[PDB]
Amino acid sequence: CAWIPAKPLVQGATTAQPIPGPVPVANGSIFQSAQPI
Amino acid sequence: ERIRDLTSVQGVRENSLIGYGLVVGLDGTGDQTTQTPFTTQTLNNMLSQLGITVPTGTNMQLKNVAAVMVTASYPPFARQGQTIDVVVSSMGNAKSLRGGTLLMTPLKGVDSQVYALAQGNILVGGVNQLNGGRITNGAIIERELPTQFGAGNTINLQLNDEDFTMAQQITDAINRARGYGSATALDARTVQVRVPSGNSSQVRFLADIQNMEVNVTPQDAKVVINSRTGSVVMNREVTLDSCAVAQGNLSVTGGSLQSVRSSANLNSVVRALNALGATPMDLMSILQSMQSAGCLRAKLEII
Amino acid sequence: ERIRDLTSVQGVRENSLIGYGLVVGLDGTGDQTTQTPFTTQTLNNMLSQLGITVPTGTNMQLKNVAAVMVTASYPPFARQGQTIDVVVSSMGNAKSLRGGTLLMTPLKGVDSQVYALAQGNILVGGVNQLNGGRITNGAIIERELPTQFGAGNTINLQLNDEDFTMAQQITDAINRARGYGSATALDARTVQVRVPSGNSSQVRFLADIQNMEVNVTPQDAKVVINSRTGSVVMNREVTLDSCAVAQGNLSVTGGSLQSVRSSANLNSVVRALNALGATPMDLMSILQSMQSAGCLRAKLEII
Amino acid sequence: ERIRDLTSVQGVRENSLIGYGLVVGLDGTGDQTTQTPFTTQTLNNMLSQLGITVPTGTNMQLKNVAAVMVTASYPPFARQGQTIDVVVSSMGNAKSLRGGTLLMTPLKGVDSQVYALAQGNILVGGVNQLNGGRITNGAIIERELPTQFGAGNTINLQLNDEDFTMAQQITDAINRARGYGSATALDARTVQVRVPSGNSSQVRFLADIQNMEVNVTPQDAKVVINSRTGSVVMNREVTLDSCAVAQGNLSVTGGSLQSVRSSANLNSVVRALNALGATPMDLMSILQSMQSAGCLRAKLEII
Amino acid sequence: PTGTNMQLKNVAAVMVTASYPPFARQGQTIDVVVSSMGNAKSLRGGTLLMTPLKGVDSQVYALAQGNILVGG
Amino acid sequence: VSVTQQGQAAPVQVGQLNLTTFMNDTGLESIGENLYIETQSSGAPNESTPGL
Repeated sequence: CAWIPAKPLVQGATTAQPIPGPVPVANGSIFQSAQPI
Repeated sequence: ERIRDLTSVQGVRENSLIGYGLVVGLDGTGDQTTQTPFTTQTLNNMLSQLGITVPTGTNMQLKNVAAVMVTASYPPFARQGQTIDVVVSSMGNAKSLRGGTLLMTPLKGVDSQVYALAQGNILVGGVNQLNGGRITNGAIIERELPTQFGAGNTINLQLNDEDFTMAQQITDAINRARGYGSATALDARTVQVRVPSGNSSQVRFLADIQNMEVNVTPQDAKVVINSRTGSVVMNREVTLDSCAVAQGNLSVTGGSLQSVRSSANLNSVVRALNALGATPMDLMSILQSMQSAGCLRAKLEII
Repeated sequence: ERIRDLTSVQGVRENSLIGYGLVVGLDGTGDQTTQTPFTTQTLNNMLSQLGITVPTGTNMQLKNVAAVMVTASYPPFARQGQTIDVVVSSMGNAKSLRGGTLLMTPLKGVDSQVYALAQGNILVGGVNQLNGGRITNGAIIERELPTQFGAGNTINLQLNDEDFTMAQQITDAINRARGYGSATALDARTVQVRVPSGNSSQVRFLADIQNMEVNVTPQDAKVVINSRTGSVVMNREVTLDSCAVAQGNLSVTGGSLQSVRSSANLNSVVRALNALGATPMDLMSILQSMQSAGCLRAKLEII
Repeated sequence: ERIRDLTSVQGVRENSLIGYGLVVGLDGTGDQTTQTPFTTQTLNNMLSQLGITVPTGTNMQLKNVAAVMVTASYPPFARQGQTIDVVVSSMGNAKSLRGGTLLMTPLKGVDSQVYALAQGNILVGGVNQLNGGRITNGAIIERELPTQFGAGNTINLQLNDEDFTMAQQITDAINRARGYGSATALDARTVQVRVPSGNSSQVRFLADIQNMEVNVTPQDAKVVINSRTGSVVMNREVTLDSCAVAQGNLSVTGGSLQSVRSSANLNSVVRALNALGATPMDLMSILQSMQSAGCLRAKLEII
Repeated sequence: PTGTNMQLKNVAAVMVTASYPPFARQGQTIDVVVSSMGNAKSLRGGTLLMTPLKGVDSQVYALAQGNILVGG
Repeated sequence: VSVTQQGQAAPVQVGQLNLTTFMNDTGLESIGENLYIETQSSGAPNESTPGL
């Protein structure tokens, strides 16, 4: 009964890896913005 | 020596650096440290870094230490070892920073990276501001920014003020001085200049371009009004149209309606407006009403 | 003797050293030690190091001891045994350091390593700051920094102020003095110089370069305004454009609108602005309004 | 007699010694010993060493004893039996050390080893500091430091101030006086000198080198500002550029904007700045603003 | 720490307004207006810290930092 | 000064309240709110454990 395989309520991965940031542009500014949405 | 005063070079820009620090050596005019817990917290952090561990439960009431924020400008083409000026501003309930000293302060950029280290003695005027000071050569540059200068054959001169006429004048001056297709105009603010490939050649080209003389064409008529400081400034292009003006406690030097003549140059405008006998605060309302009516042939900007 | 005043040599830079110490010998003007537990804690640490163990539960109320922070500058090419000046600043609720003595203080770098040891007598002016002092030759250098000077055939002169014209002038002067390809320009701030391999040869080259004379080309027009100290400074490149100015309680010496003539040099600008009869605090607002309008042909920087 | 005033010899350096002691013979101006338990603890230690055991539970309220810290300098090539001066500074709540006597005090080094023993009578000025004093020949040297002097054929002269020109001048003077390859320059601060192997020969070489005369080349322009003491010092290399200066309550001797002429030497700079009629505290702000603008062609250092 | 009483006197929360010019390019400088927001008494000798200037689309178009000039 | 803590079966010692004794008690200068400052006629405050 308790050994029957079941699908959990929250399926899939429960964590996400951070994506490394974009390469900064060689313009002489410290402020670098990611691709805006 | 006018092009260097009218434009800026693309990629040659300044950045802003910020940081937190402690200022010591005050004559009992520092933080109260009872309403500013971060002062004592960061002093304990510094002492722990230096090897002294003050027990967590202890009352520390200082008088010669103030928590301050340090601001600096990262110059173009900054190199490590170079020194820059910094501004030191108190953050909470401090009374003065007259003879203080700024301890080791890392100056972070927008990307939260250390670009300079600040440490020095504050100079405070002493009617004068007591909670703000400046340290000349107070910060040493520690990081360098990559740049694209010297790469490619195109560099953009960016005008401080947008003007198609001024852009065309700068383009024509560069073409008159350094060949046919040396400079082209992209918009009212940007002039594209062709330069030889390399670093030294582009420096030579920019050195010749920067000190060039360009005759400034007449700008747009503009009247700047500052109500917070109570000032009015009119440039040389302001003209007037004939119309009648009335305002409280102002009369002909007689009737309350005073004629204002049609004026072509700035001297005529000044004479016509001084004939009104108006205080500058009254002149602000008069000018706004005349702009609404249409006598003032200028752009009225309130700053 | 101008190149040494306009540039700095790459790798020849100064570092900052910080440390903690105790100042003794005060005339009852030291820490209260009830609001500054670290003073008594570090005094007990010093006594324990010297062989005296004060019991943990004991009330110590001192009057001749102050906890201080010591700041110093690590010079270029510093060698052990050399002496440097230090600044001593009180940290909490101390009243004066007039006749104090600084005990053995290790001066740490950014990497938290001891580079100098500080000990000496403080000199305090005595309107004068009482919680800050200076000790000449107060710290002896203990560690030396490795450097790359003498290696390679390239050394960079870094200009204090970025300028393509000044960089080109320095490059041309070096090329005019010491051969064709002796110096090249990399950007508005850096000039690369070719030197022979070795240590003595590079010292000779730098000795010849440093005292060279370079005629300074005209910089950018700039008006520096310090509102905290109430000062205005205008360089020789500032010009004016004709326009009308009005401000509170200022009038023609008559009407509130005063004409300002077109000015080419600095003497004309000074005469035109003095004709306004403006206090420097009023002159600050006037200058900002004129920069907004466009009469002021200069870069207005508030410091 | 200039080389000895411009450089220091490698290995010929001074160290710092510290120690703890008791000062007796005061006229009721010693420690209260109720807020300073270490005074009574160390007095009991001394009595126990001398053969007197005071019971642990006993109230000792002294008035003629003060706990003091003793500082001294270990000279180069110090030998046991030699005497040095010491500084004696009170540590807690003592009132005066006017006629006190310092008991046997071991002076420890950084390595916590005894290098001298201090005992003598304090001289206190008596506006004068009362809690600090000096004892001439107050400490006898007990330990000697090994050194490498006399070994090898190389000795380094270390300049007090870094300068490529001064290093080259010293090298050229030594080469002009004592053969072709007698001295070489390693960096802006160090000059390497070849000496014969041995002790007496190197002493002779250093004796000839030390009193040599070297013409000092002009240094970097520098303006030193001390806000804590209210002083300004300008060296002979400071020049000025023409520009306008305005500051509160300062006017033409007229308008608030005063012209400052281009100045080449120091006398011209002094005349131009005295024409402003500025108090030194006002002169500090004026100089900082002019450095920001660019008129001041000097390095502004706040100490 | 979250539970702590902070009573400051030298800090004021301000709103910064600016104009984005035609054909504006990165690296160019513009003037800003700084206005207090609540129960502050004066901003005579203050300094504006790093302030991102957003547009209508809530995107950063400029960064503001400098010394304020107040008539007085 | 001892304080009892819950669970702990032994009081914890916090501190000793020390009494100050003067050799001339009448010469103290009354500040007002039930406080006395030492005076040249009542100098040398002796801090002692109470009872000794």
